[PDB]
Amino acid sequence: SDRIIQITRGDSTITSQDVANAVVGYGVWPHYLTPQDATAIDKPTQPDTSSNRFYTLDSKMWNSTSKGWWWKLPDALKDMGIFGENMFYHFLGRSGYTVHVQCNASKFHQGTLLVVMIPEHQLATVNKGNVNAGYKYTHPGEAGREVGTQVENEKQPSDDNWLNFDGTLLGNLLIFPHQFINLRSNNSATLIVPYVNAVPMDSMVRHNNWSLVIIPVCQLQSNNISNIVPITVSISPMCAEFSGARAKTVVQ
Amino acid sequence: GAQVSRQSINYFNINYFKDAASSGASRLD
Amino acid sequence: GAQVSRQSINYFNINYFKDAASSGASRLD
Amino acid sequence: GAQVSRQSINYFNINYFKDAASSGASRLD
Amino acid sequence: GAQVSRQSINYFNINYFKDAASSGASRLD
Amino acid sequence: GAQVSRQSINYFNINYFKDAASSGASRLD
Amino acid sequence: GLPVYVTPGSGQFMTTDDMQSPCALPWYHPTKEIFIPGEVKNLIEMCQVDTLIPINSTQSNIGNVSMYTVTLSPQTKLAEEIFAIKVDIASHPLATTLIGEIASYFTHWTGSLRFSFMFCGTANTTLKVLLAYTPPGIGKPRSRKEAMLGTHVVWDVGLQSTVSLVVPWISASQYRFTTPDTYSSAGYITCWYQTNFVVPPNTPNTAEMLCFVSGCKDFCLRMARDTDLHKQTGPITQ
Amino acid sequence: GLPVYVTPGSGQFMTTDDMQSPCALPWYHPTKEIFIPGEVKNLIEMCQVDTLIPINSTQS
Amino acid sequence: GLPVYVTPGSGQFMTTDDMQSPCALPWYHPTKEIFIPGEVKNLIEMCQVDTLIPINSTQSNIGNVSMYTVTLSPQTKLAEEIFAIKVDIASHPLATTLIGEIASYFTHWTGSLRFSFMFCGTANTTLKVLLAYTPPGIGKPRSRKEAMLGTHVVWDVGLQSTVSLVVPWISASQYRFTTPDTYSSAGYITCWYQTNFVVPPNTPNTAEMLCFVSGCKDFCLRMARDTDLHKQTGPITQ
Amino acid sequence: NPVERYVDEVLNEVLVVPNINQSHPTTSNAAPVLDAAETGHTNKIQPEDTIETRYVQSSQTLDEMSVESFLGRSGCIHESVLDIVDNYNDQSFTKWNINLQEMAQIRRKFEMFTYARFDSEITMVPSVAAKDGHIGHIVMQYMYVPPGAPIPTTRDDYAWQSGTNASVFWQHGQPFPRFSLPFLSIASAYYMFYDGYDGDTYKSRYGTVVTNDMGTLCSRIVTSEQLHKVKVVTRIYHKAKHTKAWCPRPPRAVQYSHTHTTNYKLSSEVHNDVAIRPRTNLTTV
Amino acid sequence: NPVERYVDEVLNEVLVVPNINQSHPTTSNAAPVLDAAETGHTNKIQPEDTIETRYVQSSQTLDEMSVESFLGRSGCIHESVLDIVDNYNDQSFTKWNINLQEMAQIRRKFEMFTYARFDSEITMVPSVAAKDGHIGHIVMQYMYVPPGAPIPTTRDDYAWQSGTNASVFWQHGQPFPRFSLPFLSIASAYYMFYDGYDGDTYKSRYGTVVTNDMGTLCSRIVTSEQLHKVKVVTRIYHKAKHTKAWCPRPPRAVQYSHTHTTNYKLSSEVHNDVAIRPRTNLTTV
Amino acid sequence: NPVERYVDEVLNEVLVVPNINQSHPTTSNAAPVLDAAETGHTNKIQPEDTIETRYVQSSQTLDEMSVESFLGRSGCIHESVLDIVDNYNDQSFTKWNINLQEMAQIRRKFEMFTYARFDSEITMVPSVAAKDGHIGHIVMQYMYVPPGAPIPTTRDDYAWQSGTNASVFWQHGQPFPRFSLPFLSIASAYYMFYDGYDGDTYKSRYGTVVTNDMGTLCSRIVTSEQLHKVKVVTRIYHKAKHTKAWCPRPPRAVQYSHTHTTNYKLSSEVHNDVAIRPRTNLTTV
Ligand SMILES: Cc1cc(CCCOc2c(C)cc(-c3noc(C(F)(F)F)n3)cc2C)on1
Ligand SMILES: Cc1cc(CCCOc2c(C)cc(-c3noc(C(F)(F)F)n3)cc2C)on1
Ligand SMILES: Cc1cc(CCCOc2c(C)cc(-c3noc(C(F)(F)F)n3)cc2C)on1
Repeated sequence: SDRIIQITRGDSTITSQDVANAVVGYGVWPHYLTPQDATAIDKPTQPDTSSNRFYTLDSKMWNSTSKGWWWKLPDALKDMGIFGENMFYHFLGRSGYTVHVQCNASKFHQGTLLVVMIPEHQLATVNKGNVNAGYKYTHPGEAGREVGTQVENEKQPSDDNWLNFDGTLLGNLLIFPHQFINLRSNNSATLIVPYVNAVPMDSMVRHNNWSLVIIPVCQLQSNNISNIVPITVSISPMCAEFSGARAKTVVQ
Repeated sequence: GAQVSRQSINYFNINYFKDAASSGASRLD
Repeated sequence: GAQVSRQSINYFNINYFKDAASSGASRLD
Repeated sequence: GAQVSRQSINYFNINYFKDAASSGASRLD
Repeated sequence: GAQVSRQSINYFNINYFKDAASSGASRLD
Repeated sequence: GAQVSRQSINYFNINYFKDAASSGASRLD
Repeated sequence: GLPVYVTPGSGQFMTTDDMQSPCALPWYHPTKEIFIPGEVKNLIEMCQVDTLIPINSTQSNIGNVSMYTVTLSPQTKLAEEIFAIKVDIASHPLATTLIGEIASYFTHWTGSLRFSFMFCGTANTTLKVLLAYTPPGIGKPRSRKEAMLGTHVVWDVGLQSTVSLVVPWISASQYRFTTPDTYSSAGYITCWYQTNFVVPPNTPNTAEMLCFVSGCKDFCLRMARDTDLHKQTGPITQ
Repeated sequence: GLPVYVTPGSGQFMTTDDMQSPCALPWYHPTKEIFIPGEVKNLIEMCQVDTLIPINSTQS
Repeated sequence: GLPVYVTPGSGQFMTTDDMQSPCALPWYHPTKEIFIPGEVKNLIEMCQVDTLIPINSTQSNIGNVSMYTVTLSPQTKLAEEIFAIKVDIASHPLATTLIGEIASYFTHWTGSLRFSFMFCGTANTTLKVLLAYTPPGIGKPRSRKEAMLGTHVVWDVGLQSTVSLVVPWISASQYRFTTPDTYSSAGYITCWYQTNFVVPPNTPNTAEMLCFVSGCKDFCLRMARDTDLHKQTGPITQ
Repeated sequence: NPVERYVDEVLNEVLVVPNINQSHPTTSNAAPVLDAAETGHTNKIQPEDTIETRYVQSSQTLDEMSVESFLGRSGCIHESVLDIVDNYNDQSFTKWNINLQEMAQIRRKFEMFTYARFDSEITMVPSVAAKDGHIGHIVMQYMYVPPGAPIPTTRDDYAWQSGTNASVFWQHGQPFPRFSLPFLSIASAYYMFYDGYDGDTYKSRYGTVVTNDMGTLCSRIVTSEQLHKVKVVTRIYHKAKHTKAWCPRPPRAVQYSHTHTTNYKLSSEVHNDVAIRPRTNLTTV
Repeated sequence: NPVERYVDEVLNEVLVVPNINQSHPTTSNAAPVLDAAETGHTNKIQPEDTIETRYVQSSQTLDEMSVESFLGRSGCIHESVLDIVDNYNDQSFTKWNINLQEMAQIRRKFEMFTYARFDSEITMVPSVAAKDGHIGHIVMQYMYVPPGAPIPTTRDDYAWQSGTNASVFWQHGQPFPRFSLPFLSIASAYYMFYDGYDGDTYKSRYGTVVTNDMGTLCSRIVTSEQLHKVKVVTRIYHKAKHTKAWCPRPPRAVQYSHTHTTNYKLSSEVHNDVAIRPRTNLTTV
Repeated sequence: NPVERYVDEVLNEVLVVPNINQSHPTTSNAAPVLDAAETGHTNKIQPEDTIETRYVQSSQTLDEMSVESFLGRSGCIHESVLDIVDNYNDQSFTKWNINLQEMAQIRRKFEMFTYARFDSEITMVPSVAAKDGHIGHIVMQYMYVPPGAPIPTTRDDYAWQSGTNASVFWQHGQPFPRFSLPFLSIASAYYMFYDGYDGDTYKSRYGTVVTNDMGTLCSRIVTSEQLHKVKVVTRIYHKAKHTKAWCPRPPRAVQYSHTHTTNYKLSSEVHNDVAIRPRTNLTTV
């Protein structure tokens, strides 16, 4: 059946009985760093099944007024088991991911989520001159950011979903790896992305490679509104490898 | 690049730019 | 120095300086 | 285009324009 | 006068003046 | 016209004008 | 030396010339190239990807995600009109789409366009819609009957949520101008109700539809130019 | 570089010269040529067609 | 003559161009070249030779040979810190070393660095020291425990007076800037007491250590530039 | 026959678009027009699948849409001003922190990709305005000071010797100066966007300013003080050569505010900030 | 022997005219001199058929009468004026809607054909008139703005960056600028005449204005304001290269009035409007 | 395949750096990290010997670090001034005793070697400052007077005839003059340093002044006296070509004082005379 999926990573298996295929970002499957592209000379540590497994983030509630949610990777996985430990004990890290967004309702509900994975999503600030988004704002952790809620501190990034929080139009986000969760068709989205960067490995603490953006383009409607319809995200690193070991970095 | 021809009176018929619009007047007939 | 080619319509594809950055626009495909 | 000749002391006798009136002084005899 | 070489990608390595001091930067190694 | 010579390090020894007085300094010995 | 004749044009600076020039950093060796996923070699690769049309971009909607959705609902009159837009790749509701933005960097366009629509009602909502393309030389159609005489697709909503209508290249000339210029104005896309929007009891009485656009295998752009979809009215500072 | 001698005429603009010049629209590909009846290649083709002489062209 | 098109750049003088030019002394024959020992063909040959780091360059020491020595002695607390410096090739205590001076004529650097230390106590003085390299993305270590979690060498002083610690190239990018620029800041080298400095009776209770630095087989510099380690503030006269 | 390759280059027919084939009426249960946009893939239907097409021989070519062509045109990236008003020593020289972010036209094109690797061709257009009537003999010096090298602080600073930096001297009345630069990054590609910082604290810098340090362009009027004052404006043009670009992205929709940041301004009526024009209603073409 | 082809090009003997052969007295009932002009065909009689000719070896050639030769000469098509009178910001730039209809000389030659397809060579002749005594350092920018691109409205408009448009910068004292343009139409040939409209109502436009939109040529003095005022006149010359022409037509007999239209003026005594000179009578040579 | 040699020159990959190979944990009594600096040899340990390395394929090249590259860039070596103040005959000519010691930037690079043998490329940048408003027609003469030849003492000295010396005449408005000079020493290499004298008494000269006599550069404004005064400054740039260098040495740490001597000035607080920056203490990074 073209509408079922079982994804096994490490000791975790995820299933869905109403999928819309899977997307492999830019058509490249995650793979380890080769000696021709490598640059940092020490031998990498590859946790394998202990880090390359599904980690489920905190659930979010989708209601008729939701404006969107975003998470940044690898930041969202910073307090997640062995993968999280490895990103702080090492200067460099490299990894691909399998992102599985889950949201089920019923055959009498309607709504649509645009699920996108953006490489280098450099956020903008609005009407604040040359002051850029502050570190702690773009590093929310597994809780991500719920668009349209935050108390206006100065280095707070843009919260304009129609302008992709960066000065470009929402309708064009489809140029990045993405899927839609249209409630009448599917109840999950699966995106598998490779490591994308201009250097072979990078700081997992100062640089976020991908951003997961979920925007409800079609409002959630039904005639049973008291039933909460959550959205859950499960992310699994793939081919994670780290280099340049030392003491554990403590942030903020 | 150009079309060298031989008989010996070579006619190096050069075209200095990479666009067809750049060359001079056309041959007749 | 450059890549002379023959068929006769030679394409003397010259590169006048000793650095790769110095040449003109790249070939496509 | 021009008349290359050989013996080796080549005499590349070039005519740069496409009209006969454009060339320099004529050969004698 | 200069050193034409072939493989076809000729490297006409010209030296325009008659003194060794006149040429450009030296080859390495 | 000029005297191309080969060994490969060609010495294209060009004389650009049609008078002997026009060429540069003479070869010695 | 070699007698030369300096030709007109010598010494000028044409921004589109293709010459060679000495390198300011001799002997410098660039960083080795690593493999990065996602390489683009031709902009046509971007014109072939669907992007949403801000079709409902009325003034009260601009600045909202609702400028991207068209609302459908149970009708009381038959064969009603749903939407109507010009088909010109760089014309207005579709100028800001990705293909419209890229087309705006070129003066001419040719080829067929692919419009897709995704229904977002419940799985229990049904609907049949007629999507039509009206070639030029006539006004936009005023009724479903007038519209269906042109190129069209009757879309039946069901398990597959999306349908595609191809606007074939039907033109006098091999290319058309990308900018709004009558002579090379390509026609219209209109949408009408073929039957109705039916739902069972206890189901939302309205639903949205998303509209996408991209180019077919024959799509092509020509003559690069600067865009009028973006400007700079003051210095961009540090 | 190659020693050159700039000749008289250099830099001038003769309306009937025949030189090459850089193209302002690089990479541009012209519309394919279709067949159109009536092609003329030499003005002699027009001199060989009869036309009426306004022989009685008095002022009235 | 041959029609030519003078290109932009013609007539300019680029200090790094590579052209030929007529010789002012024609027919001149240079003095025959004799063999002279010590020929250098590439500056890498100089980067591979050890030179002393003015590691103890405090203000009271600059202008003395003591700016080159670190003092060791019997400790009363365990695991004490001996020294700490940045590892960046052109950063401060090591900017004036030979490799640091040459690196200062280039904009980028890459490769591994070799730090050596020679103990200069008596032949009856013992000591074990931990030399550590802390990769970036963290602050300098505050304790021997924190430091030993990074790359390190435990040096036991004995018949061979010198030890070497290699700072491997561990970077995100293939190169780094030679000038003090955070993003491409390479980490730190710290030294701690592994055991203690023990001596028998009637032996000096303090001893010096010399520190050297050079580049490994993979060391490489790129993009020539002028140095900021030397200046001219007035005319140099006869 | 590479020569055949050369002929295609001359006519710009390297990349041809495919032909439209003849199609016929069909009645089947394979419905190409039907699909699911949820998959994240574009429906692959072509005109032959929906209408009945004739056979047409496509002549169009995609050469001009190549990334090399799109980014390979000189655009202004900076306008340098040396305006002599009342102090030659202070006004005859200046400096600029190099970047491709100050001019919207070219910045926007490059920013349609996430990473781009290319060599650069820089052309300079200097113009001397005779404020008092004479320009004399103007000679300019443009010096590239890579990060770390000493920056001149006076018109006679020793740094103008240019012992190792690259300088271009231009003399008024000679062709516009031009030179090439190789790909300069310490990484494999230039970052058009960078979701990262240079530290992990609330005061760390965010964005491309962390990665795109290119150095400074120092320039001065080499000629010494002249009686008549001049205002020399040098416009710098940049063109990318031998280009590669990765991960395409949405074009900038609102005006740029500052360099190295995606920050923008938004007014009270937002439709004025974007190129989207308000439609009267869904059915008004 | 193409080389033989080259020799013919050099001597301009590619197209030779035929020889006159010897003919003799004849008496027959085949009368070549007789025919019927009603057929729409020209009688094909030659001199040998009417008189007794000798044998003559024709050396004449038709190379110069080729369409390539007839349309292949640069003619002025526009004279652009930037006259600084009292406001540099307003007078140092201008624009022109491109066309080959403003100068009678070349317009008339092209209009001897209905359709013509050709590449263009544009040469510019700028001349700076020193109205107050000095010209300073004049640098000009000529930018081609294809239809749709933004047109500059001030001398510092962002459109002058020329991020994608083609601009030619010329510096006073350097050779005249020149560049080539490929055949630019969206059709297969340029329309010299067009019996059509852009609509089907009484207000639709008629003529070549419907089909010949070529864009705008925007130009400005790049140099900033100088004390002395100058008047810069740039004359644009056009020449057709690689030409093809179809369906020849009658030459324009009366003066042109406006661009893109065949409209003309007629006075009270019409013989003054045409080149026809009044004959005294049928028998006065 | 020398052609292969040429390709390496174009890409600057003539001298490649070696790869890092994979290494493993070891336990032996061969301790590479241990050695004796007393020997005067650098320990030859590589990263594979101390840590466990992965296999990395090095792409770096050393071409740019070659002696040819390091010394092969034009740097200013002199700034000649002909300032017309009140006497044309006395101020329109001057002379300079040639040397590469007056400009710190290039002097320091050459002085990183003890001996160096090279050919020279000299480029001159003249700039005429119009002190009164006009420059007229400036023509300059730069004459190389080898040691022994007669030095001009007036602007019309017979020595300006240049019957045998080399002179370069430059005309204002033409490209910058440039010429090459072969290796000029009477020895096999130039002395960058010389621990010797020209005699054995307390008054003998010490240093490179004994060995580096290069002659004089005499220059003059060829044009005769003009009404308006000009100040002509000619900057001389030097670049080494076909270079060889021997016995490398420590770089100059303090400022230069005079030509041909290693003499230096030292202030009361010496840390200001060297580039060494005072550390707070041994443990403050
Ligand atoms: C991203 C990204 C890509 C680039 C490369 C930009 C090229 O930038 C320049 C420019 C525009 C001018 C100079 C320059 N201008 O003049 C001189 C010289 F002539 F003085 F060398 N160098 C140097 C660089 C690196 O910068 N940021
Ligand atoms: C019919 C018919 C045929 C043609 C082609 C005319 C060529 O016209 C021009 C001219 C005359 C000048 C420019 C032009 N002048 O300057 C510049 C640039 F240098 F700024 F590019 N482009 C561009 C075109 C298309 O126009 N109508
Ligand atoms: C050590 C060492 C190495 C060198 C060679 C320096 C080259 O010096 C010059 C310079 C800089 C200029 C001229 C010179 N300037 O102008 C002229 C001419 F054009 F008049 F010939 N010659 C001649 C020499 C030998 O000098 N000392």
